[PDB]
Amino acid sequence: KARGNEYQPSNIKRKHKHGWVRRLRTPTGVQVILRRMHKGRKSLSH
Amino acid sequence: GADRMSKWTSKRGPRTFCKGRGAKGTGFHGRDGKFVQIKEMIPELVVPELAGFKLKPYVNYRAPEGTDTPLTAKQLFLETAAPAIEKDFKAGTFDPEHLEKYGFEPTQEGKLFQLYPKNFPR
Amino acid sequence: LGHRYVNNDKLSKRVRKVWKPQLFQRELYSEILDKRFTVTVTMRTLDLIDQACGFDFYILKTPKEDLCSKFGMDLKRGMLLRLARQDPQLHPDDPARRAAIYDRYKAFVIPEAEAEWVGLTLDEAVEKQRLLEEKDPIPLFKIFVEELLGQLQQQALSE
Amino acid sequence: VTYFSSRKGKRKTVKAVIYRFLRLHSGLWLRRKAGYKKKLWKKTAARKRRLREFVFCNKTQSKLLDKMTTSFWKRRNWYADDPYQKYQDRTNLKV
Amino acid sequence: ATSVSWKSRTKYTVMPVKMRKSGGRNHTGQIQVHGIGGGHKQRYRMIDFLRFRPEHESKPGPFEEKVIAVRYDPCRSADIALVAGGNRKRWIIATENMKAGDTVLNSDHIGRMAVAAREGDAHPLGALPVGTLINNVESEPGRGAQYIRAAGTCGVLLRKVNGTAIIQLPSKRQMQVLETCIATVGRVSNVDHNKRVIGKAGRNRWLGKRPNSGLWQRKGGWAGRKIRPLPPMKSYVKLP
RNA sequence: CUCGCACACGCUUACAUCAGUAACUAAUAAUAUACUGAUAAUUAACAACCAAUAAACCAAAACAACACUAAAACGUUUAUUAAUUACAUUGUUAACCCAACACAGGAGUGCACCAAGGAAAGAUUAAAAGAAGUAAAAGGAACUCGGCAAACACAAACCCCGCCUGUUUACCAAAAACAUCACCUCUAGCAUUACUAGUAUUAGAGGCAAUGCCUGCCCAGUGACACCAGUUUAACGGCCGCGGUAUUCUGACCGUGCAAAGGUAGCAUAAUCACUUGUUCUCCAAAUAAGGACUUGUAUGAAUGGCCACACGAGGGUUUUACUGUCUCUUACUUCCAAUCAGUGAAAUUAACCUUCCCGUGAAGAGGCGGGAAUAAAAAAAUAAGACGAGAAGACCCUAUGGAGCUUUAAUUAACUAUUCCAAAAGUUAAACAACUAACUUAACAUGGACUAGCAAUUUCGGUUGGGGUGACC
RNA sequence: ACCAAAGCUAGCUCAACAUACUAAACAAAUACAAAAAUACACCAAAAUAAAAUAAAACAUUCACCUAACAUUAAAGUAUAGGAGAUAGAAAUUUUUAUCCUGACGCUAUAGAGAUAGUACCGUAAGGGAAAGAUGAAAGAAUAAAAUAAAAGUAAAAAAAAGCAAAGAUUACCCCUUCUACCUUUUGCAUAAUGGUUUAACCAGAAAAAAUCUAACAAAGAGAACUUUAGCUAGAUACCCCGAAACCAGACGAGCUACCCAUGAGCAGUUUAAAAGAACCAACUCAUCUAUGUGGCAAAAUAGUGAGAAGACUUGUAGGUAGAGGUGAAAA
Ligand SMILES: [Mg+2]
Ligand SMILES: [Mg+2]
Ligand SMILES: [Mg+2]
Ligand SMILES: [Mg+2]
Ligand SMILES: [Mg+2]
Ligand SMILES: [Mg+2]
Ligand SMILES: [Mg+2]
Ligand SMILES: [Mg+2]
Ligand SMILES: [Mg+2]
Ligand SMILES: [Mg+2]
Ligand SMILES: [Mg+2]
Ligand SMILES: [Mg+2]
Ligand SMILES: [Mg+2]
Ligand SMILES: [Mg+2]
Ligand SMILES: [Mg+2]
Ligand SMILES: [Mg+2]
Ligand SMILES: [Mg+2]
Ligand SMILES: [Mg+2]
Ligand SMILES: [Mg+2]
Ligand SMILES: [Mg+2]
Ligand SMILES: [Mg+2]
Ligand SMILES: [Mg+2]
Ligand SMILES: [Mg+2]
Ligand SMILES: [Mg+2]
Ligand SMILES: [Mg+2]
Ligand SMILES: [Mg+2]
Ligand SMILES: [Mg+2]
Ligand SMILES: [Mg+2]
Ligand SMILES: [Mg+2]
Ligand SMILES: [Mg+2]
Ligand SMILES: [Mg+2]
Ligand SMILES: [Mg+2]
Ligand SMILES: [Mg+2]
Ligand SMILES: [Mg+2]
Ligand SMILES: [Mg+2]
Ligand SMILES: [Mg+2]
Ligand SMILES: [Mg+2]
Ligand SMILES: [Mg+2]
Ligand SMILES: [Mg+2]
Ligand SMILES: [Mg+2]
Ligand SMILES: [Mg+2]
Ligand SMILES: [Mg+2]
Ligand SMILES: [Mg+2]
Ligand SMILES: [Mg+2]
Ligand SMILES: [Mg+2]
Ligand SMILES: [Mg+2]
Ligand SMILES: [Mg+2]
Ligand SMILES: [Mg+2]
Ligand SMILES: [Mg+2]
Ligand SMILES: [Mg+2]
Ligand SMILES: [Mg+2]
Ligand SMILES: [Mg+2]
Ligand SMILES: [Mg+2]
Ligand SMILES: [Mg+2]
Ligand SMILES: [Mg+2]
Ligand SMILES: [Mg+2]
Ligand SMILES: [Mg+2]
Ligand SMILES: [Mg+2]
Ligand SMILES: [Mg+2]
Ligand SMILES: [Mg+2]
Ligand SMILES: [Mg+2]
Ligand SMILES: [Mg+2]
Ligand SMILES: [Mg+2]
Ligand SMILES: [Mg+2]
Ligand SMILES: [Mg+2]
Ligand SMILES: [Mg+2]
Ligand SMILES: [Mg+2]
Ligand SMILES: [Mg+2]
Ligand SMILES: [Mg+2]
Ligand SMILES: [Mg+2]
Ligand SMILES: [Mg+2]
Ligand SMILES: [Mg+2]
Ligand SMILES: [Mg+2]
Ligand SMILES: [Mg+2]
Ligand SMILES: [Mg+2]
Ligand SMILES: [Mg+2]
Ligand SMILES: [Mg+2]
Ligand SMILES: [Mg+2]
Ligand SMILES: [Mg+2]
Ligand SMILES: [Mg+2]
Ligand SMILES: [Mg+2]
Ligand SMILES: [Mg+2]
Ligand SMILES: [Mg+2]
Ligand SMILES: [Mg+2]
Ligand SMILES: [Mg+2]
Ligand SMILES: [Mg+2]
Ligand SMILES: [Mg+2]
Ligand SMILES: [Mg+2]
Ligand SMILES: [Mg+2]
Ligand SMILES: [Mg+2]
Ligand SMILES: [Mg+2]
Ligand SMILES: [Mg+2]
Ligand SMILES: [Mg+2]
Ligand SMILES: [Mg+2]
Ligand SMILES: [Mg+2]
Ligand SMILES: [Mg+2]
Ligand SMILES: [Mg+2]
Ligand SMILES: [Mg+2]
Ligand SMILES: [Mg+2]
Ligand SMILES: [Mg+2]
Ligand SMILES: [Mg+2]
Ligand SMILES: [Mg+2]
Ligand SMILES: [Mg+2]
Ligand SMILES: [Mg+2]
Repeated sequence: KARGNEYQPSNIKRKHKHGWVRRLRTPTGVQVILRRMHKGRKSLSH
Repeated sequence: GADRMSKWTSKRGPRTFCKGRGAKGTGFHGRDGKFVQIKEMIPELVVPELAGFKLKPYVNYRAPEGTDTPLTAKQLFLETAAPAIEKDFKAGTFDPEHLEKYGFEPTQEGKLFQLYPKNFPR
Repeated sequence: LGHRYVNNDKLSKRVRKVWKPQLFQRELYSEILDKRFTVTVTMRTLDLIDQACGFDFYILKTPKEDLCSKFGMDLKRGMLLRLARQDPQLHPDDPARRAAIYDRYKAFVIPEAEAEWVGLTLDEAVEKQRLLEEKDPIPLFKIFVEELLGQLQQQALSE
Repeated sequence: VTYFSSRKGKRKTVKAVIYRFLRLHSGLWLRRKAGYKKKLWKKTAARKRRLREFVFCNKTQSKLLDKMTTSFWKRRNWYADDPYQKYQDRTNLKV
Repeated sequence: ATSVSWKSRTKYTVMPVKMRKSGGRNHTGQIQVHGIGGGHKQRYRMIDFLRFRPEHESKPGPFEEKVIAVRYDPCRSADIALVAGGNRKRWIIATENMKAGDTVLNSDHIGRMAVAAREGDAHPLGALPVGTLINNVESEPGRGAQYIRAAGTCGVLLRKVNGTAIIQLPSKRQMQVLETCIATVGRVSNVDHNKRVIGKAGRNRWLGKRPNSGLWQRKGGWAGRKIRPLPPMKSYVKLP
């Protein structure tokens, strides 16, 4: 009906989907971390 | 958009998330579910008797400093093992096989406080 | 891995194609290592073994590039070691068989320092060399004692 | 036409020209007639002859072919036995 | 991701064990089979499909068991029976008239005279009369029953030739087997399961069936009434 | 006037005390839960963290006596070992979260309906128009596409389509679409990840839509089986004419052509090309509406289902009652807007404007040109005829050797998935036959080359045209 | 007179050299849901780049396109190509050290995105800013010193009449004469396009043949070539913004579609009944109308409706991923 409230926060979901461990469990995730490191991001991951 | 930057702390998550602030565990979980402390894991402070001793938190201003010599393994060798080794070589009683009388220790695993794997906190 | 034209007319579609070798399960007998390995080989491997007149021959007689297998290079490292050592455990009961076998392969015999480095990956090599160089750093008590004995023996010989 | 090649950065020649024309040194280009091998039984003797000729290209075509062709093809050639050596220079041209 | 099947339990139990339905999804998580999911919650009763199973390897002989109860089972169409002998109980697929407080014989023994066949009895095919009705039919001897377990189904022993039995499956196809294979004698339980009337779409959902798709597909060549000569006879007898 | 207290999830100090607020946050102040600074604070009993291995147990939750069908979450005890020793660690504020905002929206549970929470009006005035309400003489649908909305009414009937409860285009469609019980076709004889811990009364792929009466004729084409014959229509799909005849219109009969069969039963001016407002009866004072009949519909019609019917429907039509400001034909009064005062303060828009009317003219509809008329300058309130008014590089239309989606009988054809075959690979047989080397075999993998299909991959829609299209042309 | 204006620094760019090439910082903690000292395991892996585009279409083809071998030539030659677009060698040749490293490069809308990969925006991959100016001293702020120049305003509202001006005039108007400008078009005052205005940024690039000027000339060029006045050198030249797309690889199921686990709700009334029955709340939907239409709201408010023990609603955790998924088909 009305939209824009699509984000319904959960910390468990947050960290399971986007967290450090999740990023290191696959080669592609590691490439994400590597790219962010390259660009010099302050936060590599959630 | 949640919060990326702020650090991840036990205050932040659900009930199920408990992360200590870095104090060290004193025990384990027992049979009843109740927690058991192990008297050996709890650090025992060793405190000397200070009453009859004279030294103070500050030093007199006219008292001199000194030329600064960082202690080296060499100087420590010379203040300890060198007089004894010289005494027993001059007497010909020197034994290259066992240096143990001079204070050398072949292996650390026997003694209480070992230096290399570093058994003690402080 | 490559491409082909269908019909071999250059004017037809061009299409990715991959040609895969036909593989077989065959058990082979090594004389020098005295063993039967069950190995996947090609018909080409069997023909090269036939052509070089022995399994062990084929393994010793072929360069690293032509075998292409890490397992081939390890077979070779093994029997090369067995030849340079003249290992008695080959045939413990019969020195007759042992000398007989070690005989025909005498052309490939190489020294020992060479024979254990033959089939090695750069990784395995680096590891091996790291293990040979493995030493617990010598206590400064030792070194200081030797300097002191040098000094005391030169103080004794000067008078 | 490629004006600047990739590897060399030079200017390429269009070979399709080199196969069907011939450049004399004067700047005249020479060509065969079109359809001269085609359907001969259907044609007059006279027409057949008109086809068998070697003919010259008009100015426009000449400039075009020059542009489509590098400098090498314009050099002065001396071939042994060459039929066309007779024709390379121009004579008595009052312009 | 990867899911692990619920189907791991090593030791046999008469007690109902809990199971996880997966609507049509393979272990990868994609849909493999359409139209499956979310029925009633079900526990699973382990069925012993090897009817001849000597309790101890010490005494090999033909043994006898008592039928304690005959219960509804959610997992299959047939009704099942709790059967106890010696120190052990097991679930077996109940024959049509099997009732509580009953006696059932399990035997591997053949003999020249065949046998007078009761219902729950399990015998090697060779031991039965040639017109008998059978269910829970083994393929190779010692394998365990596969064929003819559905509710109210029965096959029939056709003939015995050359130390081998030829039987007729419920699909009216013929099947050839060693005569050393066990089968149970009779029609499987709950014969009226055919005539049950699902009353409303809801009931179908209770059974864990999701509705058909809505897409309209024009019927193809495959459809029509095909009349095919009945297939040749399957033989699990391995010739030398 | 009444969405209150707590917990979970989430938020992260926004909470508390003292002080300050010229300006910054509050869409404005007063002052302060939200701005600023300093200083403090939530204390475990609640909550998180908090054993394994064997073994006996077929017996639902429903106040559970006992049962129903869809067959159901939740543990004891016995044995074997489980460091044994105060105080461990961590969550504890809030007026809070997701919606760019101090957003009339979105948010799980337990208890409450007040004992707890809150304030519709900054101050006036009492114009229009607009919003929301209450009342209305006589009439009672005359309104209108339609009784939409409203009502002191809250009832009855009849059709069409779908059987029914259910589902769907989040943000223009809730339906006659989909699903669905039922009925039917096809495909499978079987084992450790789906189907399925199943086994033809089963499981998949579909069609159609409960029930009732039924489901006629066709295998020539196209499929699919059968690798060819042949079989299949509850597979794709089909189911005709011309001439002559009963005194007369008709045509039982006759002739003949063609087809694989020649549209059967039913129903019918229909949600059914047109003719069409077919014709007639009923209903109304009056009907292209509604209902009933007649009915060649030469373009209905039987599981791409045909016909009746119960019940059901925010489906689409029609009648009656009743009710009414829908209407005749409007009216009064309240609140919000409104206008004036005070505070704060946006948006599209905008070549420049010193921004009249008429007729003529003109890129063919003039504030601006020509010919005339008119004409102190400025606010505030109102109306919408024009500024081809604002919005959005028209969604219609055409064009572009511009795209993409979909379908195939378009042109080129891989991979993959199944089929079939030859070779590869492993083998096996005779010592073959006649007189004086070949042949056959194949468990799972599995290679190279072919075959037939499935599922697909790549690419394209020639131009001219008194717009395109059709036709015609080149 | 306000708003404003002006600096010259921060740093950058391009090369040279160079050793050799993952900086700095590590006490503890860091791959449980990174920064959480402490318990019996598992651990790991590879498959040709493709397409946009050029061929004025597109089907074979289409340089470069994350693979060391440079340079002068051979040579754009041999060759290869729907023999089209285009692609394109080699044999064979040439190459003398080290120091003289800097700048006819930028100066705050420039130069790096950079004061910073920070704020902020995204669930994530990812995107990604703006901003500085006193002096020797501000331990010289009753503070002292040099622009007062953009649009916008104020000082100072307007007075018949008209693309706003021009001819003029003693005189501002009054008089007379002129249908804004770009673009686009056969043709525009057009009621066709674009622009409130100001500042700063913002768009023509190549040397085959030719011409011009000069050297030397039957030869000319500092090697490789060209030459029947040629050769060598110089100078003269060819824009900017914009699709819908296509391909590869990542990231996404906290919304929603459908599943899996695991919890939770359903009061009253009617009925032998918890029967996809009935009435009607909570709850879930979204029928009809009016508001609202830059709104309270990127789908709401008010009334009115439909379901309401089920094919029901709903919390938490998990799954399926774009050639895909999911689908009671509405693409
Ligand atoms: Mg969003
Ligand atoms: Mg964020
Ligand atoms: Mg927490
Ligand atoms: Mg919490
Ligand atoms: Mg305790
Ligand atoms: Mg089941
Ligand atoms: Mg059952
Ligand atoms: Mg179905
Ligand atoms: Mg359907
Ligand atoms: Mg927040
Ligand atoms: Mg505060
Ligand atoms: Mg304020
Ligand atoms: Mg609290
Ligand atoms: Mg007010
Ligand atoms: Mg009013
Ligand atoms: Mg009113
Ligand atoms: Mg009223
Ligand atoms: Mg009235
Ligand atoms: Mg009327
Ligand atoms: Mg009227
Ligand atoms: Mg109404
Ligand atoms: Mg009514
Ligand atoms: Mg009524
Ligand atoms: Mg319906
Ligand atoms: Mg909609
Ligand atoms: Mg919906
Ligand atoms: Mg509805
Ligand atoms: Mg709607
Ligand atoms: Mg339907
Ligand atoms: Mg029937
Ligand atoms: Mg029917
Ligand atoms: Mg039919
Ligand atoms: Mg046929
Ligand atoms: Mg046929
Ligand atoms: Mg009729
Ligand atoms: Mg009609
Ligand atoms: Mg028809
Ligand atoms: Mg059909
Ligand atoms: Mg039809
Ligand atoms: Mg009914
Ligand atoms: Mg109705
Ligand atoms: Mg309904
Ligand atoms: Mg409806
Ligand atoms: Mg009145
Ligand atoms: Mg005001
Ligand atoms: Mg005026
Ligand atoms: Mg006019
Ligand atoms: Mg005039
Ligand atoms: Mg005029
Ligand atoms: Mg108007
Ligand atoms: Mg208009
Ligand atoms: Mg407009
Ligand atoms: Mg346009
Ligand atoms: Mg339009
Ligand atoms: Mg169109
Ligand atoms: Mg064209
Ligand atoms: Mg095209
Ligand atoms: Mg074709
Ligand atoms: Mg292609
Ligand atoms: Mg066309
Ligand atoms: Mg055209
Ligand atoms: Mg036309
Ligand atoms: Mg016309
Ligand atoms: Mg045509
Ligand atoms: Mg092209
Ligand atoms: Mg072009
Ligand atoms: Mg194109
Ligand atoms: Mg390419
Ligand atoms: Mg060729
Ligand atoms: Mg071409
Ligand atoms: Mg900058
Ligand atoms: Mg910048
Ligand atoms: Mg100014
Ligand atoms: Mg004037
Ligand atoms: Mg025009
Ligand atoms: Mg022109
Ligand atoms: Mg004009
Ligand atoms: Mg005009
Ligand atoms: Mg105008
Ligand atoms: Mg115009
Ligand atoms: Mg226009
Ligand atoms: Mg204009
Ligand atoms: Mg234009
Ligand atoms: Mg235009
Ligand atoms: Mg313009
Ligand atoms: Mg404009
Ligand atoms: Mg030149
Ligand atoms: Mg020019
Ligand atoms: Mg393409
Ligand atoms: Mg294209
Ligand atoms: Mg989810
Ligand atoms: Mg109830
Ligand atoms: Mg109900
Ligand atoms: Mg509502
Ligand atoms: Mg109302
Ligand atoms: Mg309601
Ligand atoms: Mg209701
Ligand atoms: Mg109802
Ligand atoms: Mg998930
Ligand atoms: Mg595509
Ligand atoms: Mg798809
Ligand atoms: Mg659904
Ligand atoms: Mg559809
Ligand atoms: Mg559609």
